Amino acid sequence: KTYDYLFKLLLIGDSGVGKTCVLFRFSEDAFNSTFISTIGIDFKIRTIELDGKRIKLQIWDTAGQERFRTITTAYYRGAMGIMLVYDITNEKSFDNIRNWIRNIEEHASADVEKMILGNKCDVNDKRQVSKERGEKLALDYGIKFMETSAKANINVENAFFTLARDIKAKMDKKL
Amino acid sequence: GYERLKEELAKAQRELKLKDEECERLSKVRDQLGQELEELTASLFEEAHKMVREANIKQATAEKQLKEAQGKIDVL
Amino acid sequence: GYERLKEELAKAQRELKLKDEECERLSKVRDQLGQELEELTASLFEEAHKMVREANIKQATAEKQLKEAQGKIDVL
Repeated sequence: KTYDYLFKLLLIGDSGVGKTCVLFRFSEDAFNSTFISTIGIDFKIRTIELDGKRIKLQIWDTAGQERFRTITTAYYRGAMGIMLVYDITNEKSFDNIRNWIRNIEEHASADVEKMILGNKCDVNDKRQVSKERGEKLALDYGIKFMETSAKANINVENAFFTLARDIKAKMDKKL
Repeated sequence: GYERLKEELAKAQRELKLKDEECERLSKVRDQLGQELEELTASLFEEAHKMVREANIKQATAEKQLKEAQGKIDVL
Repeated sequence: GYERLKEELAKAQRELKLKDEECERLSKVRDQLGQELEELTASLFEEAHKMVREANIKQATAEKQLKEAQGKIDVL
């Protein structure tokens, strides 16, 4: 029985941008335990409803280690929506967002849905990346952008639901 | 080299053509394999967590039982 | 024509190399994907138990207070 769709999503980015909390907040875990640190992969499921239908989201969170290079391509290649995630507390994370965009373009599929996620937006006092400058990156590359806080719990649920709507609207187009 | 270029361009045309066909074939079984590894690992992770959670849910209410008594000792 | 001869074999020889190099990779995949699967599965297995271990260590000790630190209540 239910669900009646399955979107496969991916979280990618520099380590310590807080990719992994951003997940853990969406999937609603009560706990901190993860294998990201040690292994470099972790995974979470959440079904949501959008305009009435069940939508199973499989969310992979990748951390680059070259150790599992092959497997993590498999995730790129098979991913329906991927979130690029920087820390607004840290520039190079933001600078690299281009670099990742490479990978995504190079390792991943030709129509994939894409979303730049500016994380930790709550800690403004340590804020090196202007949002304005954030949006411009996004607009340049014609992709959606969104500022987020895994800890204040800001826009994480919206970031996903937004990406999930974007995936579905595309698929419903191929009726 | 008119019959040499009219002939060889048929070989090397078929060449890219053979591999083209060979390319879609090789990338096809890579995707197919990747999806099987996706779901295999999706399952392993799910359970791997599932277990650990229950290891923690207990450590939760045993130490929570302790703070239910440990505070009333410290209170006095 | 003159320069038009060097722009085809520069790109066609670029071309057939491209695919031939593509397969070398795609060929090695099934093996790698599995060889990795194993490594992962172990790693998954290893860290999962080790995680459950810590949560049990602390389920006993935390409970210890229930026997030894309740006996302290019993002794006072």
